[PDB]
Amino acid sequence: NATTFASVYAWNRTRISNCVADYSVLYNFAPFFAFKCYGVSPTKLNDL
Amino acid sequence: NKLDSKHSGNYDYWYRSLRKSKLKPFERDISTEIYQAGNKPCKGKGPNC
Ligand SMILES: *[C@@H]1O[C@H](CO)[C@@H](O)[C@H](O)[C@H]1NC(C)=O
Ligand SMILES: *[C@@H]1O[C@H](CO)[C@@H](O)[C@H](O)[C@H]1NC(C)=O
Repeated sequence: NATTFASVYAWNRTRISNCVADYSVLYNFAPFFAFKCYGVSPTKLNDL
Repeated sequence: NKLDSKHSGNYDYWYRSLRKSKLKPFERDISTEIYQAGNKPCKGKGPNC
């Protein structure tokens, strides 16, 4: 929900650790059109 | 590669990635029904579908 997004050539990098990742909120977003996962099952993110 | 590669891209072949449960051995699934995420009903392309 960041107001400003960085450019493609200057993509911002953030590190997330030592917390619980809630993917239900990620699924709850409506304007999401393209969602591709490689190597893992998208529905198993809450378990892995 | 020299039999099943097209310069524009081979979209004739597909794989299934979204389904409620894993397949038991030697089971064939051919349905193209949309996938539902969570409990919200799905009627077409969009969120959770
Ligand atoms: C951008 O990354 C920096 C660290 O490089 C971080 O402090 C900041 O919160 C990030 N901003 C966004 C909007 O993700
Ligand atoms: C056979 O069909 C039933 C009813 O649709 C379904 O529940 C089951 O998973 C199918 N089994 C296999 C091995 O395809």
